[PDB]
Amino acid sequence: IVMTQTPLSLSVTPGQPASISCKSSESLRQSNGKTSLYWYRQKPGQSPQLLVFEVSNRFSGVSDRFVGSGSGTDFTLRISRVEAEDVGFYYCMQSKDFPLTFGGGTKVDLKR
Amino acid sequence: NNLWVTVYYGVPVWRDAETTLFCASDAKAYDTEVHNVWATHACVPTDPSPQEIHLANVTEKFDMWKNSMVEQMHTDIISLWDESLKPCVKLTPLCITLNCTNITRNLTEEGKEELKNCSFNATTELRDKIQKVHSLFYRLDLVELNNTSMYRLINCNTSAITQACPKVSFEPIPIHYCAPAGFAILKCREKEFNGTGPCKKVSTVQCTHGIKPVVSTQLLLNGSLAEGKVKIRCENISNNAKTILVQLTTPVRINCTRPSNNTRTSIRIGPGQSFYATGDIIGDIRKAYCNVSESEWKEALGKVVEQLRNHFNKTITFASSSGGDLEITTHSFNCGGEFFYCNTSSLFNSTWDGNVPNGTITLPCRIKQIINMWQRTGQAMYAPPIPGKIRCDSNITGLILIRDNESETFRPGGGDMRNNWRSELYKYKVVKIDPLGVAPTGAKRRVV
Amino acid sequence: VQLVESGGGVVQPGKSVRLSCVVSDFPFSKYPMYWVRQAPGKGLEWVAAISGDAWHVVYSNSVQGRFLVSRDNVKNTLYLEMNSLKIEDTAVYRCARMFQESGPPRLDRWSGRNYYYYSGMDVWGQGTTVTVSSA
Amino acid sequence: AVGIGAVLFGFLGAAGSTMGAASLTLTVQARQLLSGIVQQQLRLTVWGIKQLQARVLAVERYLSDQQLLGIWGCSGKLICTTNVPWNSSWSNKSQDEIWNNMTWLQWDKEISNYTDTIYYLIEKSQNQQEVNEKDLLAL
Amino acid sequence: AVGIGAVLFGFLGAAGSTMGAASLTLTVQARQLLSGIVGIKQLQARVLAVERYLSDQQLLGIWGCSGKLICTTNVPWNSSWSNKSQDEIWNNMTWLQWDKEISNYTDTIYYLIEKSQNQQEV
Amino acid sequence: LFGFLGAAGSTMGAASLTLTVQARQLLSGIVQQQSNLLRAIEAQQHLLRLTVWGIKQLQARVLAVERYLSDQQLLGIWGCSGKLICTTNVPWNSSWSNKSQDEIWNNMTWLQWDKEISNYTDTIYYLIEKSQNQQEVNEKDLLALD
Ligand SMILES: *[C@@H]1O[C@H](CO[C@@H]2O[C@@H](C)[C@@H](O)[C@@H](O)[C@@H]2O)[C@@H](O[C@@H]2O[C@H](CO)[C@@H](O[C@@H]3O[C@H](CO[C@H]4O[C@H](CO[C@@H]5O[C@H](CO)[C@@H](O[C@@H]6O[C@H](CO)[C@H](O)[C@H](O)[C@H]6O)[C@H](O)[C@H]5NC(C)=O)[C@@H](O)[C@H](O)[C@@H]4O[C@@H]4O[C@H](CO)[C@@H](O[C@@H]5O[C@H](CO)[C@H](O)[C@H](O)[C@H]5O)[C@H](O)[C@H]4NC(C)=O)[C@@H](O)[C@H](O[C@H]4O[C@H](CO)[C@@H](O)[C@H](O)[C@@H]4O)[C@@H]3O)[C@H](O)[C@H]2NC(C)=O)[C@H](O)[C@H]1NC(C)=O
Ligand SMILES: *[C@@H]1O[C@H](CO[C@@H]2O[C@@H](C)[C@@H](O)[C@@H](O)[C@@H]2O)[C@@H](O[C@@H]2O[C@H](CO)[C@@H](O[C@@H]3O[C@H](CO[C@H]4O[C@H](CO)[C@@H](O)[C@H](O)[C@@H]4O[C@@H]4O[C@H](CO)[C@@H](O)[C@H](O)[C@H]4NC(C)=O)[C@@H](O)[C@H](O[C@H]4O[C@H](CO)[C@@H](O[C@@H]5O[C@H](CO)[C@@H](O)[C@H](O)[C@H]5NC(C)=O)[C@H](O)[C@@H]4O[C@@H]4O[C@H](CO)[C@@H](O)[C@H](O)[C@H]4NC(C)=O)[C@@H]3O)[C@H](O)[C@H]2NC(C)=O)[C@H](O)[C@H]1NC(C)=O
Ligand SMILES: *[C@@H]1O[C@H](CO)[C@@H](O[C@@H]2O[C@H](CO)[C@@H](O[C@@H]3O[C@H](CO[C@H]4O[C@H](CO)[C@@H](O)[C@H](O[C@H]5O[C@H](CO)[C@@H](O)[C@H](O)[C@@H]5O)[C@@H]4O)[C@@H](O)[C@H](O[C@H]4O[C@H](CO)[C@@H](O)[C@H](O)[C@@H]4O[C@H]4O[C@H](CO)[C@@H](O)[C@H](O)[C@@H]4O)[C@@H]3O)[C@H](O)[C@H]2NC(C)=O)[C@H](O)[C@H]1NC(C)=O
Ligand SMILES: *[C@@H]1O[C@H](CO)[C@@H](O[C@@H]2O[C@H](CO)[C@@H](O)[C@H](O)[C@H]2NC(C)=O)[C@H](O)[C@H]1NC(C)=O
Ligand SMILES: *[C@@H]1O[C@H](CO)[C@@H](O[C@@H]2O[C@H](CO)[C@@H](O)[C@H](O)[C@H]2NC(C)=O)[C@H](O)[C@H]1NC(C)=O
Ligand SMILES: *[C@@H]1O[C@H](CO)[C@@H](O[C@@H]2O[C@H](CO)[C@@H](O)[C@H](O)[C@H]2NC(C)=O)[C@H](O)[C@H]1NC(C)=O
Ligand SMILES: *[C@@H]1O[C@H](CO)[C@@H](O[C@@H]2O[C@H](CO)[C@@H](O)[C@H](O)[C@H]2NC(C)=O)[C@H](O)[C@H]1NC(C)=O
Ligand SMILES: *[C@@H]1O[C@H](CO)[C@@H](O[C@@H]2O[C@H](CO)[C@@H](O)[C@H](O)[C@H]2NC(C)=O)[C@H](O)[C@H]1NC(C)=O
Ligand SMILES: *[C@@H]1O[C@H](CO)[C@@H](O[C@@H]2O[C@H](CO)[C@@H](O)[C@H](O)[C@H]2NC(C)=O)[C@H](O)[C@H]1NC(C)=O
Ligand SMILES: *[C@@H]1O[C@H](CO)[C@@H](O[C@@H]2O[C@H](CO)[C@@H](O)[C@H](O)[C@H]2NC(C)=O)[C@H](O)[C@H]1NC(C)=O
Ligand SMILES: *[C@@H]1O[C@H](CO)[C@@H](O[C@@H]2O[C@H](CO)[C@@H](O)[C@H](O)[C@H]2NC(C)=O)[C@H](O)[C@H]1NC(C)=O
Ligand SMILES: *[C@@H]1O[C@H](CO)[C@@H](O[C@@H]2O[C@H](CO)[C@@H](O)[C@H](O)[C@H]2NC(C)=O)[C@H](O)[C@H]1NC(C)=O
Ligand SMILES: *[C@@H]1O[C@H](CO)[C@@H](O)[C@H](O)[C@H]1NC(C)=O
Ligand SMILES: *[C@@H]1O[C@H](CO)[C@@H](O)[C@H](O)[C@H]1NC(C)=O
Ligand SMILES: *[C@@H]1O[C@H](CO)[C@@H](O)[C@H](O)[C@H]1NC(C)=O
Ligand SMILES: *[C@@H]1O[C@H](CO)[C@@H](O)[C@H](O)[C@H]1NC(C)=O
Ligand SMILES: *[C@@H]1O[C@H](CO)[C@@H](O)[C@H](O)[C@H]1NC(C)=O
Repeated sequence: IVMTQTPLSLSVTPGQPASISCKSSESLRQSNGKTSLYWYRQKPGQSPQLLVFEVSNRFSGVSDRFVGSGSGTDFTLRISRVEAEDVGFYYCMQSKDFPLTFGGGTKVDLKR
Repeated sequence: NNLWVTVYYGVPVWRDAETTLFCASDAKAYDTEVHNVWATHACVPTDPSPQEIHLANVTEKFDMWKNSMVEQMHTDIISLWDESLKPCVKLTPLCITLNCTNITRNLTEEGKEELKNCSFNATTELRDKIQKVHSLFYRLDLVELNNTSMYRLINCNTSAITQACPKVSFEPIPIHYCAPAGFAILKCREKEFNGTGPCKKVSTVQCTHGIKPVVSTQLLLNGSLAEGKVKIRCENISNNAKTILVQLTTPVRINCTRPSNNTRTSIRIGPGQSFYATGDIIGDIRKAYCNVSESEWKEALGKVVEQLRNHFNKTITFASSSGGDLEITTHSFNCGGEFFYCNTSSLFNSTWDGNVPNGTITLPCRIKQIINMWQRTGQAMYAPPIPGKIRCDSNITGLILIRDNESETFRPGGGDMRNNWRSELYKYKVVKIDPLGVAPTGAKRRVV
Repeated sequence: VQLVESGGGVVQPGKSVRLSCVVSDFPFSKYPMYWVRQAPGKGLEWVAAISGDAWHVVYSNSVQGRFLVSRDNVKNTLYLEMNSLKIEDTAVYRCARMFQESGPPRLDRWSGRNYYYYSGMDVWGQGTTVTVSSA
Repeated sequence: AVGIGAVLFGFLGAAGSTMGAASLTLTVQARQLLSGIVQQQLRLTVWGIKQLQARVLAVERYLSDQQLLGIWGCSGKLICTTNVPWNSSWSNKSQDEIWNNMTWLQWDKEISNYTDTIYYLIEKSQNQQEVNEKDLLAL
Repeated sequence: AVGIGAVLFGFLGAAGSTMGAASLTLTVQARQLLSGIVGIKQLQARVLAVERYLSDQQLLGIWGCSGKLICTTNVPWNSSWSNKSQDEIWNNMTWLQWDKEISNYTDTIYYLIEKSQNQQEV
Repeated sequence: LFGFLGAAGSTMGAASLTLTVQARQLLSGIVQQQSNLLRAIEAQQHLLRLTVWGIKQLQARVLAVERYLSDQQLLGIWGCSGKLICTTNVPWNSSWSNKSQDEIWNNMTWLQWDKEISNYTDTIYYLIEKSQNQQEVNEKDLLALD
């Protein structure tokens, strides 16, 4: 299973919401009926961090600005009111079948 | 010395009976978003995906021409077809006269002789008033009577037209087939399996793979491929076969389209019942066409000839079929609700003997709206128009050859749709487990 | 929770290392563990995965036949062996934990097989590195 | 993301093994005779009746063989012994020739003309035994 | 062309013979209670055929009589039910005539066979 | 505790002393007990149309038959045919539950045992059917030995 993302980098304004989408080749609906999409966050020089561990539901300890959506192969991640703790690397991971591939990866930046 | 009858329960034997199968669902992330023809939401789910146990040291005779899974699947695809059209709107107020003249108008300069607006007196929702209503109609879907002549539809002489409900999708979502308890499906994994005869590699499965109910003539679309080289399957080697099933190894990617930005209007003919016509085409009217890549069609058609030599020593002439009706003469398929009819006379032109890659083959495709499905008469169906442009991109995964000097000729096939389902259901059959066995051992029932 | 790593350093091509990943206050016989790999200036990869049963292990395609994953449910440790080290393995190796515990193997009655279940991530490790060099 | 663990015996896995080691797996086929994939975790569809017909058929065939076990002396059992002596006109094969050498589905195609004659004799010696077990309890 | 070989016990057959000779052909008539010689009312015919069979098998399971043709219970035969001798029952009487003799007393006897199984206390 | 499901709530030492209450409602009082299903058939004969409540009585009969036979088959493959408490030769593996007898039989209900052992019963049932099949093979050729 391959993964591609749009875009490769964002250039946004603090207080303005944005969004990052992932695209899968094969549909990721398991036989449980629940999908296998994972939204991560790596600060530079830091360990990664889960944000959304399905299509929808949010990790215990993440603020409600991060909402997830989608079904089938089309998926998005809509940040609400981008702030100073929302810059770095955003990843997509599937866990439908081995090997557990990661996405390409975005680089969210502001305009200094 | 003394042997005695002892009966066993749980014995691995099977007869070769036949029964009622049922379907299963294949990973549909819709889960009742839209509805389609095939009612795939009514199938059962499964928490493990269906599996496959390799059975050691068993051989088994298969026969793809007497398999009854094909005749059972053919009655089900027709049954699911007629279930959907029954609540849709009856369309008897179009059996009237159709007075019209071709269309009005860098230049458009195409489609002038295959399409025309036709105005007619429809019914309103009051059964006391008439409304003067125009609609674009294809030239195939009109008949002369005896500039602005008078026309009427094709099957208004013979049928009763019902249009298709536009929420219902024609997309062939895959369907599995599963066996009830006490039954089993045995598949043949052997690569050199020629349709009939025995099989030294059999395995048993819960359900089949995903079979897409794709309806097509003269060519097989979105099917399965071959493991080794091209397999060629006829009924019986007795010079009365007349149908050849070719299964390719690598596909030949048909891409096929109609360029037009046509519209769709809604016209009320009664209490809530609405007729969906073709309003106007925005922009340049063009023909419909399929492209075939001339490079690997020449490669794939040559490998078919190489394996026809192993059955037949005569020379090979691929000549296009000549018939009366337009269905078994062209290549009919479906793009999301539009029924194409493509002239494949150039794909089956050449002759071959016992002994180019720049261009792309372009096929002229007609298109029509009133459809006599499943070789039946009296139950025509009006496919409504689709707004905008449509585009298909499918795979030729096989083809059907009908057989008609010392130089044999293979016309392109078509017609019967059971030959579509022998392409997929050939490699497995249904058996019936019988658990009671009996054998002589030396143990007798110790009485009282 | 706390996930601690060690065992990383600098070797030659054609050597053997032994990474380690000690956990803090788990049941740890319920949670199957992972190993991801991040080259410098690249994205993440996936390397290996052992179960909490310690019975079924899987590897990536590029690293097949070279690595060896084990665990000790008494000592609460991960034991990643490596063998015949190439040059392109200069990266950072993080152990990881699924966000929920997989249960036991689920026996399928029709085919007589046991099935394990795998899913995503909670806690990557600290992040230790192995850099292969000549001198 | 799944993975194959340890394997055990599976359905029909002893078909064509032999006759003496395929009788050590009798429960594996006897478990898959009543409940199939039909039972999972809006009315009168074509696929709805065809699923309901598969559930009525699966009870009728199960009760057929389960009736026939109880008419014999063999209810709730997997291997039982009778008092009917084997007749060599049914089959003349040796004891080490059908065990350890033959498989089922080869023995099935051999005595399938004689099973209706064999089944009658098992039922007849069960009437004769149960009358005698009655008439032994009059003392 | 079809001939006819040897003749064995047919379906009813011993319906007119005595109750000592009709109790050796019990297996012949038990085979025909379920099988038969057989689209929504196509199913309701089958489900009644199954549930007429399972109703008589559960009733034999309430008693001690599961999985056997002749069974024995420890209810005493009350001599007011029928007072006939043993030789004029088992040698001079059919089952169709005995069925009319104790047709009044059927629900009384079934109520006692069921009670003496709850009084096992084992 | 007498009454249908009345022992739900008591510990499983005392809830297993009255198992007759459950194995009579689930063997007798299911198909044999009711004769009023064929009193609603003639009322369905009076009306000439198949109603909605006639379809639901098919699906409540075929669920009632299958629920009865898929618990008698499973007691038939094992040696426990016509009885309520039976013993087997399968040794209890402590990786199924390491819990002592006094905690199980005297401080835990049956409904708290369902929510502990349910992942393991498909493995446990394989070992009861296998040991029953090994037993009847052994007592056949022992029988044929003398
Ligand atoms: C009770 O119970 C319990 C439990 O149970 C369970 O659970 C349940 C629930 C159910 O399910 C059941 O069924 C189960 O079982 C029990 O227990 C058990 O038991 C058993 C027996 O009986 C057991 O088994 C065992 O197994 C084992 C394993 O095997 C595997 O592996 C191997 C290897 O090994 C490894 O090695 C390594 C090296 O190389 C190591 O490492 C090391 O380590 C150390 C520490 O220790 C350190 O660290 C160092 O450093 C290092 O180096 C490790 O450790 C090891 N491991 C182990 C575990 O051991 C191999 O060889 C084999 O082969 C196997 O393998 C596998 O295989 C498979 C197949 O192929 C695979 O799969 C696959 O994969 C792929 C990928 O890769 C894909 O995915 C596919 O799909 C799939 O299929 C896998 O993967 C693999 N894995 C691996 C890891 O590799 C073995 O060994 C053993 O054996 C034994 O036996 C035999 C015969 O008899 C002999 O011969 C030998 O010798 C021995 O003895 C066994 O079999 C188990 O384990 C257990 N478990 C536990 C938990 O314990 C009990 O038993 C009961 N009880 C009673 C009484 O019974
Ligand atoms: C039998 O098999 C079952 C599975 O079988 C399969 O599935 C079934 C359906 C069937 O299909 C079978 O055929 C299959 O084979 C086993 O079921 C497992 O049960 C466990 C719990 O019993 C469960 O683990 C938990 O998962 C959650 C997340 O997953 C839940 O939520 C999502 C989203 O809603 C949902 O999609 C999931 O399905 C799941 O929902 C739960 O599902 C189960 C069963 O379906 C239901 O019963 C639940 O009601 C339902 N819950 C909800 C809310 O819907 C994890 O997040 C969670 O882990 C965190 O919490 C635990 C709390 O104990 C923490 O553990 C403690 O950690 C301490 C560390 O200091 C330590 O000191 C303590 O000792 C330790 N406690 C114990 C008891 O050891 C744990 O560490 C996590 O805490 C988080 O840690 C992070 C790291 O720092 C922090 O960042 C977080 O903030 C922190 N969060 C919190 C809240 O603290 C827990 O693991 C499994 O999901 C479930 N399996 C599967 C596959 O789903 C069952 O166990 C088997 N055995 C038996 C006997 O039944
Ligand atoms: C052999 O196999 C091949 C491959 O499997 C088959 O080829 C496929 O055929 C199907 C037809 O069944 C094609 O699906 C249709 O594609 C239409 C084109 O979509 C693109 O354009 C539109 C508009 O520009 C975009 O919205 C689309 O974007 C969406 O899809 C992409 C991926 O494709 C996603 O990434 C996006 O996120 C979007 O989700 C595409 O760019 C498409 O319009 C059409 O969907 C409409 O039609 C169906 C029924 O007709 C409706 O159920 C559906 O909801 C849509 O309906 C809306 O639009 C129409 C018209 O606008 C209105 O009439 C409705 O009222 C409603 O508003 C459908 O998805 C598929 O594209 C094609 N595969 C490829 C790769 O091209 C072959 O057919 C098969 N061979 C045979 C013989 O069957
Ligand atoms: C097809 O015929 C219809 C007639 O109903 C044309 O529609 C209108 O016709 C009137 C009179 O002929 C014109 O004055 C209008 O300009 C037409 N167009 C409208 C109302 O949009 C229609 O133009 C014809 N041609 C097509 C559909 O190509
Ligand atoms: C729709 O109905 C009207 C009458 O209600 C038809 O109009 C007549 O047409 C004929 C021939 O076209 C003329 O000779 C009459 O003079 C017309 N009468 C009126 C009152 O206009 C009209 O032709 C019908 N349309 C169609 C397509 O048949
Ligand atoms: C149409 O043909 C293409 C090949 O040209 C198919 O794509 C391959 O599909 C198989 C699975 O059947 C994969 O294993 C290959 O990796 C695919 N290759 C490429 C290049 O995509 C495609 O799946 C076919 N379409 C359909 C609907 O079967
Ligand atoms: C097997 O061969 C026989 C020839 O004896 C085929 O019978 C003829 O088949 C052709 C076309 O298949 C028909 O046009 C003829 O009418 C058939 N002859 C008769 C007398 O009916 C037969 O079709 C072949 N088997 C299969 C399955 O096609
Ligand atoms: C079918 O083949 C035709 C012939 O090449 C394609 O038409 C060409 O499309 C390109 C755009 O990529 C234009 O630049 C060319 O001018 C077109 N050819 C001509 C002669 O005008 C067409 O795109 C193909 N269609 C599909 C669906 O592949
Ligand atoms: C039919 O359409 C497909 C659409 O993908 C064409 O495939 C593309 O062709 C162009 C031109 O060579 C390439 O640049 C693309 O990379 C191709 N895409 C894929 C996915 O292969 C195909 O060539 C067309 N065939 C014909 C005969 O026109
Ligand atoms: C498919 O197209 C070809 C090429 O146009 C047609 O074949 C010839 O068409 C011309 C056009 O008038 C005729 O004069 C020739 O007699 C045709 N040749 C043959 C051998 O038939 C062919 O008719 C078209 N097929 C269909 C079904 O329309
Ligand atoms: C029908 O009734 C006759 C009455 O004569 C039965 O024949 C006698 O049955 C008794 C029963 O033991 C025998 O002792 C006699 O020897 C029989 N008489 C003759 C002449 O054979 C006859 O058996 C009854 N029918 C059936 C089918 O049993
Ligand atoms: C045996 O049957 C006789 C039938 O005459 C029973 O006696 C009568 O039973 C009814 C119903 O219980 C009572 O109303 C009568 O009063 C009884 N008669 C007398 C004289 O008391 C008798 O109970 C049955 N049982 C036994 C053991 O004799
Ligand atoms: C209906 O009329 C057309 C017009 O000629 C004719 O070709 C067709 O055969 C007719 N259909 C019949 C009579 O069934
Ligand atoms: C298959 O046959 C071989 C020898 O012919 C035998 O050794 C093997 O056990 C057989 N396989 C099975 C599953 O019985
Ligand atoms: C049957 O087996 C016996 C061996 O005792 C042999 O004598 C006889 O010829 C065999 N009959 C046939 C028909 O093979
Ligand atoms: C219910 O709980 C009370 C309090 O522990 C106890 O005395 C009583 O015996 C319990 N009854 C049952 C039926 O378990
Ligand atoms: C399970 O019970 C045993 C004693 O029976 C004990 O030694 C062990 O620690 C228990 N398991 C756990 C995880 O506590």
